[PDB]
Amino acid sequence: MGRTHLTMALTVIAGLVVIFMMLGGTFLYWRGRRHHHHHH
Amino acid sequence: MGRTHLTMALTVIAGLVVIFMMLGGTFLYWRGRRHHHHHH
Repeated sequence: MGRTHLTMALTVIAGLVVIFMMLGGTFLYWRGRRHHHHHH
Repeated sequence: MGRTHLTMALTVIAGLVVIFMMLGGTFLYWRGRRHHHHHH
């Protein structure tokens, strides 16, 4: 192992980030969306 | 013999995880705790 372990490690890091970002942007967006029935 | 970049990398991974977990457990917990609508 040396440079190949970067593939797995990279996926883990990216996975978490995408979750925190997606979840945050999704939750906040969803909440606001339902908040107002009219168009933005 | 050789482990330095693991420190920084470890922090990043742990940081994200803690966020996804804390945020999720906090948000869900908060919502359930005070399900009552907001007044502000």
